[PDB]
Amino acid sequence: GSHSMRYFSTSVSRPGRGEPRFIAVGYVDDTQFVRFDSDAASQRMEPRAPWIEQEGPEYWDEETGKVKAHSQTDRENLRIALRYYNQSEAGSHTLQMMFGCDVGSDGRFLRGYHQYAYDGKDYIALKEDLRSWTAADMAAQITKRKWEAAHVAEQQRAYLEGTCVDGLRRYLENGKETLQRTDPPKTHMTHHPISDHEATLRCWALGFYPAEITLTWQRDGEDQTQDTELVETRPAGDGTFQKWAAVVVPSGEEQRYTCHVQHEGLPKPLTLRW
Amino acid sequence: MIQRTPKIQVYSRHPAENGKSNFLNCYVSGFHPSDIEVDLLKNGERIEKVEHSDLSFSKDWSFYLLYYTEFTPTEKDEYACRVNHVTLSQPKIVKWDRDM
Amino acid sequence: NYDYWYRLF
Repeated sequence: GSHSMRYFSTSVSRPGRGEPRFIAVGYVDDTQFVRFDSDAASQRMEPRAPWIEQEGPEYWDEETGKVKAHSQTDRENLRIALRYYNQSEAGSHTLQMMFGCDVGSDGRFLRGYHQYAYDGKDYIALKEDLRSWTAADMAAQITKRKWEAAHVAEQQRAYLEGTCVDGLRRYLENGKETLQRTDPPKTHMTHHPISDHEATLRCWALGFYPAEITLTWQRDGEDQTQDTELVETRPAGDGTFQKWAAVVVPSGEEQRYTCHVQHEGLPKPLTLRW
Repeated sequence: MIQRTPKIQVYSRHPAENGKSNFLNCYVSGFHPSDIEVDLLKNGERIEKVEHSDLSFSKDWSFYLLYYTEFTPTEKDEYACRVNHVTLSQPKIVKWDRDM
Repeated sequence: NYDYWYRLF
C-alpha cells in the first residue's frame, strides 16, 4: 500500500527557566527512526530504529546539521510569535512543526505537508497544491503575506516531491523486513460480571502493526455505538500496538453481541462472539 | 490557549502471568502543553529507572509519551502510574488493572 | 532526510 514520512518538532520557550528546548523526531509510517533533543549532551541526530543505523557518517553529520538549523529557526519564530500576539516575554509557549510526504504503492508522490501550530492551535499550513498557505488567524496572515511575496511554497517543492519521497523510498528498502511487514492482531475476549444482571465484554486486539485498526461492537447485527467504551490505540513498546473495545451487556445476553476487527493484516475481518 | 488533559493508560506489554518478566506501560496521550511528570509506583513507591519515549504529537498537535519499565508481576504487588500535569488540580493515579 | 528550513514568521 501507501507510506508516509513525518518529521515532528516541538520548541518550548522557558523564560525564567533557561533557553528554548527543541525536540524533533522522525517516523516512517508508525515506526520512529531518529530523534534530536536540544538539551541532550550529544547534540546529534540519533538513530531510533535498527535499519537506519546503516547510514554513513556523512548522513548523520548532514542530518544533524539540518535539524540544528531548524531549532535556531523555530527559536526565532518563537520570538516573532510573541510579538505578533503581543504576549509577555515571561510565559512559556510551544511552537510545533510537522512536515513530510506520502507515497503510493509504486513510490510516487501523493501529498506533501508543512504546517505549524502555536500553543496547540493551527498557525500556518501548506495547502495540498504545494502552492498556497492556510493561515489560522490575523497573526498567521502576516506570515502568509510574507511567505507569498517570497515564494516560500514553490521553494519547498523540491524537498517535498523529491528529497522526501527519495528518502522515504530508500527507507522502505533498507527497512523492508520491518517496515513492509504487516502483523495481524492477536484477538481475544474477556468477560467480567458487574452486577447481578450486567456484564462487561471487552474485545482485545494485540500485537498488530501498523497502528490503524477498527473495532466495532454489534448487537444482533446493528452497530452499537454509544454503549461502547473505546481506548486510544496504544503502543506495546516493542513496535506493535494494542487496543480494546468494551460493551456493558445484560447478563445472559452475551451471545447477542459480536465484535468486528478490521486490520490490513487480516485477509477477512474477524468476528468474535463470547 | 486551550490546554488538554492527558488520557492515561497503564497496562502490560503482554497479558500478566505472575512469575514471567514483562513490561509495565503508562501511555499518556492527547495533552497540552507538553510539560508533564509521569511516574510508575510499586506499592505506592516511585520506581526508579523508568524509561520514556521521545516527545511526539498527533494530527491534532496533542502530545503523547510512553513510559515503561521492565518488571515481573507478582500476586501481591500493586502497580500504578502517577501523572502530574498543569490541568490536574492534583496528580492523577491510575491503578494497574491487569485487564484495563 | 530532514529539510533545510530557515523561513521566519
